[PDB]
Amino acid sequence: AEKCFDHAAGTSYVVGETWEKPYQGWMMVDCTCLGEGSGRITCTSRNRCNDQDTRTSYRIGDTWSKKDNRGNLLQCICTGNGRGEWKCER
Amino acid sequence: KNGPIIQNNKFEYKEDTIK
Repeated sequence: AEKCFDHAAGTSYVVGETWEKPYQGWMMVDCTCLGEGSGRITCTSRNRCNDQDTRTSYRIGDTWSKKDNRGNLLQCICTGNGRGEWKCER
Repeated sequence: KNGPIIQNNKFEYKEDTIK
């Protein structure tokens, strides 16, 4: 019934609806519309992998590489686990 | 040898979208 607005995307959502949006340029979060008379939203990274090292957002199942602190290649995969978690092997 | 590296970046925020 009540709506939340994304003025940057020109979109709107009803209470209880969830959508993805960028955050701080390169991150991604999942937002839910609460409403509460102010178009209030709650947004979370808990289902995403926002890796500061690579300044890239990954979805569950996405893979990427990066280095450790001694020149070794790490293979990373986004697992989520309700904790914005990922796992790398060195 | 090397075990798995576990990393996390978990956060939440709220914001109003009507003034």
